[PDB]
Amino acid sequence: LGFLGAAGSTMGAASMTLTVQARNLLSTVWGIKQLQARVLAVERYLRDQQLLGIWGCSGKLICCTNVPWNSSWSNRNLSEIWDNMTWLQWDKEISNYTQIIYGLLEESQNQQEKNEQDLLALD
Amino acid sequence: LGFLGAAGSTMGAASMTLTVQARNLLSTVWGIKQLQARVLAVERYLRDQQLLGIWGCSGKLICCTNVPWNSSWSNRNLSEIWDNMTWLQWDKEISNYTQIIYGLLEESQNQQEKNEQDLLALD
Amino acid sequence: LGFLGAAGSTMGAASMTLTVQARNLLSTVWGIKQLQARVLAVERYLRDQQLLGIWGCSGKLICCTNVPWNSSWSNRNLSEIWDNMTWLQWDKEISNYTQIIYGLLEESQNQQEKNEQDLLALD
Amino acid sequence: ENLWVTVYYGVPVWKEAKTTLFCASDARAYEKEVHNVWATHACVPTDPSPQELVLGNVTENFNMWKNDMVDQMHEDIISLWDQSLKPCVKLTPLCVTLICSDAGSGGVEEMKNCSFNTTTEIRDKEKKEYALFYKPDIVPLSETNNTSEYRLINCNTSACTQACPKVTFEPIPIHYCAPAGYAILKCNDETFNGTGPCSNVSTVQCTHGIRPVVSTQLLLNGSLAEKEIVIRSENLTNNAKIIIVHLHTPVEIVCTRPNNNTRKSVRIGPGQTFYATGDIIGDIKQAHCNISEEKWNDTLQKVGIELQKHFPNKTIKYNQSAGGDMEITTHSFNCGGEFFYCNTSNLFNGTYNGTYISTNSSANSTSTITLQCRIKQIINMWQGVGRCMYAPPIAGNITCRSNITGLLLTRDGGTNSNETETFRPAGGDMRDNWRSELYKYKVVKIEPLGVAPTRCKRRV
Amino acid sequence: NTRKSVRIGPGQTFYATGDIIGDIKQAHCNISEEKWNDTLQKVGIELQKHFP
Amino acid sequence: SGGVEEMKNCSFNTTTEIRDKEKKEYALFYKPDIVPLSETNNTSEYRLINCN
Ligand SMILES: *[C@@H]1O[C@H](CO)[C@@H](O[C@@H]2O[C@H](CO)[C@@H](O[C@@H]3O[C@H](CO[C@H]4O[C@H](CO)[C@@H](O)[C@H](O)[C@@H]4O)[C@@H](O)[C@H](O[C@H]4O[C@H](CO)[C@@H](O)[C@H](O)[C@@H]4O)[C@@H]3O)[C@H](O)[C@H]2NC(C)=O)[C@H](O)[C@H]1NC(C)=O
Ligand SMILES: *[C@@H]1O[C@H](CO)[C@@H](O[C@@H]2O[C@H](CO)[C@@H](O)[C@H](O)[C@H]2NC(C)=O)[C@H](O)[C@H]1NC(C)=O
Ligand SMILES: *[C@@H]1O[C@H](CO)[C@@H](O[C@@H]2O[C@H](CO)[C@@H](O)[C@H](O)[C@H]2NC(C)=O)[C@H](O)[C@H]1NC(C)=O
Ligand SMILES: *[C@@H]1O[C@H](CO)[C@@H](O[C@@H]2O[C@H](CO)[C@@H](O)[C@H](O)[C@H]2NC(C)=O)[C@H](O)[C@H]1NC(C)=O
Ligand SMILES: *[C@@H]1O[C@H](CO)[C@@H](O)[C@H](O)[C@H]1NC(C)=O
Ligand SMILES: *[C@@H]1O[C@H](CO)[C@@H](O)[C@H](O)[C@H]1NC(C)=O
Ligand SMILES: *[C@@H]1O[C@H](CO)[C@@H](O)[C@H](O)[C@H]1NC(C)=O
Ligand SMILES: *[C@@H]1O[C@H](CO)[C@@H](O)[C@H](O)[C@H]1NC(C)=O
Ligand SMILES: *[C@@H]1O[C@H](CO)[C@@H](O)[C@H](O)[C@H]1NC(C)=O
Ligand SMILES: *[C@@H]1O[C@H](CO)[C@@H](O)[C@H](O)[C@H]1NC(C)=O
Ligand SMILES: *[C@@H]1O[C@H](CO)[C@@H](O)[C@H](O)[C@H]1NC(C)=O
Ligand SMILES: *[C@@H]1O[C@H](CO)[C@@H](O)[C@H](O)[C@H]1NC(C)=O
Ligand SMILES: *[C@@H]1O[C@H](CO)[C@@H](O)[C@H](O)[C@H]1NC(C)=O
Ligand SMILES: *[C@@H]1O[C@H](CO)[C@@H](O)[C@H](O)[C@H]1NC(C)=O
Repeated sequence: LGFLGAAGSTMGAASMTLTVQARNLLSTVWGIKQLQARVLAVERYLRDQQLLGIWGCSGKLICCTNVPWNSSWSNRNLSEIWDNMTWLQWDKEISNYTQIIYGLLEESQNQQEKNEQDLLALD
Repeated sequence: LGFLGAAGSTMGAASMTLTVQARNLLSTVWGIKQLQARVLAVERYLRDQQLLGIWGCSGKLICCTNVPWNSSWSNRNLSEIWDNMTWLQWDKEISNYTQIIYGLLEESQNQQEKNEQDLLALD
Repeated sequence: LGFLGAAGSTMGAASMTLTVQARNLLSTVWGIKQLQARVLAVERYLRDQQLLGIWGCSGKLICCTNVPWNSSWSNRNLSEIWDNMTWLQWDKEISNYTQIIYGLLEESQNQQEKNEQDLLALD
Repeated sequence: ENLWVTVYYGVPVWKEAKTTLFCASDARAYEKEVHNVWATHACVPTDPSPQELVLGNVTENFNMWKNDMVDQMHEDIISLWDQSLKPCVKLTPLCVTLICSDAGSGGVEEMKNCSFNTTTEIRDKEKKEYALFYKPDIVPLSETNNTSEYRLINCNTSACTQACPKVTFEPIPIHYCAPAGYAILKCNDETFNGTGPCSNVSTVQCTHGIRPVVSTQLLLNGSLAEKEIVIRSENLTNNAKIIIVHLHTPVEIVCTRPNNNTRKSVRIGPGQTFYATGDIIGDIKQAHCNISEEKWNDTLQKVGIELQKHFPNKTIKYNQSAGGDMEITTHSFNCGGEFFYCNTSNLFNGTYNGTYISTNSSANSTSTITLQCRIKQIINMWQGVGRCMYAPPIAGNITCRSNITGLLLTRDGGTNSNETETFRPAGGDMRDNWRSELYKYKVVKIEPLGVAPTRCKRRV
Repeated sequence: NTRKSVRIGPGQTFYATGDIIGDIKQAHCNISEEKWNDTLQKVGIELQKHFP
Repeated sequence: SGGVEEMKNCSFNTTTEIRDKEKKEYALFYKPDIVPLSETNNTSEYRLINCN
């Protein structure tokens, strides 16, 4: 199994197949197009890894955080979200507020790590 | 806060805007300059991540090490240097004194890694 | 020491010089040749870092795993390897048996990954 | 009971986007010492195992009249054509007044002799040379009825560039691949009318082999259909949109020629030598194309029985192309480096009124359709931005035992109280060929980061 | 008048001036007087800050 | 028309689309574009200013 193996399946079934999806990220006139495509592939991989590495989730497929979830973003219960939707529509009504999600996660990571530095310097 | 949102603030105020400043290190006559700019931005960010990962601090915004601070570099206390001067003056003071700090960090990291290797091979 | 400072030296001095040999992996018609060399250099380093990242050794210069070492690959004593050899003929000895090593490391990290995955949601 | 944000790496979501694309040739074209006008060495070799994955329960919207891969293919082929003529002989000294007579004794009614003068190794002296030029390449500049003076046709607009006589125009297949971080959605529905939803979407990195053949009407070598004859069109209400007919079974076609002597090497400067047609040995016959009768008849009858779905209570007719110059109204292709332009009145002479007429005669296979047709040498394709090519001739006889796949029709402007809507053939822009090959594919961008609320909370 | 089109070489076109219709008049450029004068005087009063 | 005083007529011969034949054409070039070729005292063998 390779890319997008549960692209139309339910949301809860997608969590058990994440190990096989994020695998292939690096593997005249037809030289310049190849060079531009290679450069944008490197840029895409580095952007995704850097954005995963800011908020303390480097090298992990599933990462839990410590920011509360506001009810003004979804206003829907957990059961129908995790057993009814595909990822496509859920991305469609989160894409209006993903920037606020990213900013809150970044600030929560910085506060947590400053608390860790103060706790380590207490000793 | 913007890209350089705290450039004249103190150390205690500028240590909280790290996460909204590190986010923006990656994001025909005039169709080759853009390509050169893409490649040099990628090289700069990868050089920074290379320099951070060598002394064992990958994916950390603030890094606590075990290198003792020689007094000849600063000759100053801590409260006034964290609540009085900005990052630019302190960088201008320490800009002569950086390569020996980087070498000390590299030596201490390799010593710590060999010590941890010996301790884990003892078991 | 300098670049390639202990290439002919024994195994004991080779572990004290890993932190300097990772420095130099980064540092018209000829313009496209220069961009081709630069992009292949950055891509080779990025594939190397990703390959370190697959089997759970990202950032660390010396990484211990739990793959059992089959004796048919080497058939040599431990102190014979680490006190009477340089890296070169060791590489010529092991280089036939590299893909089995890489696959075993990858599957061991996959095993530890699903252990972490079903340990996170069992408390 | 509380909700916390959790990031996920590996979320399968898509965005519609455009990106630059690869070229993936095979190893079999990698070994030849000649370089064709496309690329063999420049394209990356492909793995001999196409990784195809089918999605579970997705339904995706598709369009093909607003696509980006078609425009990228068009720009790639235009740039390859304009790049494979840079280190070639520029025939700017071939603009002299030509003195032409009949083609020796026993005139051939195809060629003129057209002897000119040219510059030798000294700039001062001139020498008399003779050639053989085809009739469409020769235009009588005149102020009176002086029939002894003629000139070449491309010394009026631009260009005058000769093709390099070591490249080939053979259409080897090229694959398109998306870069890493992208994918291609491919629709496997057999009854795909061109636009709308599809329910068997598969995700593919590298597309199947595309042969970049050039043809105005009457599509040559290509991928067949799956089940039946399929009609593709943009609206089927106005008559300005070219309707593409895709066939299920192929019809054999051959096109041959009488003899020529050889390339006659004529030198026009320092190291610049062009190869015009020399003598002709043997007799003179007409170049032609041959198609089997009954295969063409029941193929057009199958197009008739399937084409009546959009026009239920009307009969359909065919006639010739609706006028213009010879370069548009005629079936044009290339074989072995020689460019054929052919009159297609004998193929589109018929009608269907709703009564299927089956045929059962195994001894009636001798009947064939012939097409009496001509050959140019000065080429002005892509209706502009072409860099007008002079294809050098080929010595021996040439045979083009081809295959046929599709038809490019159009509808005549109808009249009131009509039940006899006619369909003509038309050529036009060259986007229709690669649009009729790339109907399946759509390029798409994956976004592997997602956020979701759950009961998990990070430890402090 | 026009771009008269001379043809040179195998397909090169050179555009030149053809006839002239109407009379011949001179090509001028107009500046307002008092706006120029008081802008020049403002440059003058801002230029005496350096030279005493 | 005998009263232009800034543009000359400057008739010449030129190469047509056939490089064997030449034809007689005319223009109207501006006066600073043109310098006299001083092979004689005749003020009629003018030339373009970029030709050297
Ligand atoms: C649609 O699909 C068909 C099917 O492939 C294509 O038809 C092929 O067209 C190519 C050219 O476009 C043909 O290739 C030519 O074949 C000639 C005859 O080959 C016979 O003789 C040789 C020995 O001389 C045998 O080895 C061979 O097996 C055959 O028995 C050759 O004479 C040609 O060679 C010329 O080119 C080469 C390369 O530059 C030169 O080195 C030679 O000196 C010579 O000048 C050439 O190889 C091919 O035969 C056709 N296939 C068939 C089955 O007939 C159509 O082109 C394709 N497209 C269209 C638009 O119809
Ligand atoms: C085209 O004209 C040329 C001359 O203008 C012909 O070449 C002549 O061929 C005869 C053969 O009987 C020779 O005797 C002459 O010496 C040739 N004249 C030359 C080379 O200047 C040529 O044959 C004509 N083309 C054809 C197809 O007949
Ligand atoms: C030079 O090219 C022009 C087109 O740009 C020719 O003009 C027409 O050419 C067609 C094709 O032969 C003729 O049918 C028309 O009669 C031409 N004239 C017009 C007004 O459309 C032109 O003929 C070419 N020059 C010469 C000398 O033939
Ligand atoms: C090329 O020609 C121009 C045009 O005559 C020359 O320019 C004149 O040179 C003479 C001699 O030095 C001067 O007295 C004139 O003032 C120049 N200008 C004009 C408008 O006549 C020029 O010298 C020539 N040679 C070069 C450029 O090497
Ligand atoms: C149809 O979608 C559902 C999603 O709830 C999935 O469980 C099912 O397997 C899909 N059907 C097929 C045939 O895959
Ligand atoms: C071509 O060049 C020759 C060179 O001697 C000359 O005699 C002849 O008149 C020229 N023109 C034609 C039309 O042959
Ligand atoms: C989808 O296409 C694949 C291609 O092999 C085929 O096997 C499968 O049966 C198709 N499914 C449907 C529902 O058409
Ligand atoms: C083209 O199609 C659209 C909708 O499919 C329709 O509204 C429009 O009238 C059509 N064009 C013509 C000329 O009928
Ligand atoms: C085809 O077009 C010609 C053009 O005038 C017309 O006369 C004729 O009726 C049309 N139909 C047929 C079947 O020839
Ligand atoms: C094609 O053939 C028909 C009849 O055979 C003839 O009337 C016509 O002039 C020919 N040429 C074109 C360009 O249609
Ligand atoms: C078309 O076919 C008919 C009969 O098959 C024949 O009489 C006629 O000459 C053909 N050509 C045209 C142009 O009608
Ligand atoms: C024309 O070429 C084909 C190539 O297969 C050959 O079979 C045929 O005999 C040739 N024609 C003649 C008259 O030799
Ligand atoms: C065209 O049809 C013939 C007849 O089956 C077939 O052998 C040939 O392979 C087809 N052409 C191509 C390019 O596949
Ligand atoms: C220009 O060419 C024509 C004809 O070729 C000739 O009569 C004339 O003398 C030439 N020179 C000038 C200065 O007009």
